Amino acid sequence: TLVRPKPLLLKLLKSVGAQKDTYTMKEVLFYLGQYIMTKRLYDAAQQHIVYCSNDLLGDLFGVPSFSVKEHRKIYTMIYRNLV
Amino acid sequence: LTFAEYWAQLAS
Ligand SMILES: *CCn1nnc2c1-c1ccccc1-c1nnn(CC*)c1-c1ccccc1-2
Repeated sequence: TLVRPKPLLLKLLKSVGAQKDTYTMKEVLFYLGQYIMTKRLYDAAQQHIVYCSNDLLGDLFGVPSFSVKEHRKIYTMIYRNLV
Repeated sequence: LTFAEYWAQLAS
């Protein structure tokens, strides 16, 4: 069922409308998606690639980019930011 | 695909 973001991830999620301290992973992905879209962090030509250098997201995930297709690795990056 | 189409696969 539920996960507890650490403070900085929680700040990211709350920046795109999230209201809670705990979430399902699907809600986490949902708000993270809103974030990526609002900040236009994905490559306009190869839209699976997210560029997160010099963004809060990149600080959290510890990478300068990643591929949306790498589902398991994205979970790894999020789980670094769960209590 | 579009970003959102890739993201939806992830979300599902
Ligand atoms: C895993 C669910 N998810 N994650 N991010 C988005 C969604 C989503 C949730 C509920 C319905 C539809 C979506 C969805 N499907 N496609 N997209 C992107 C093209 C989304 C979506 C759109 C905008 C923000 C977040 C999601």
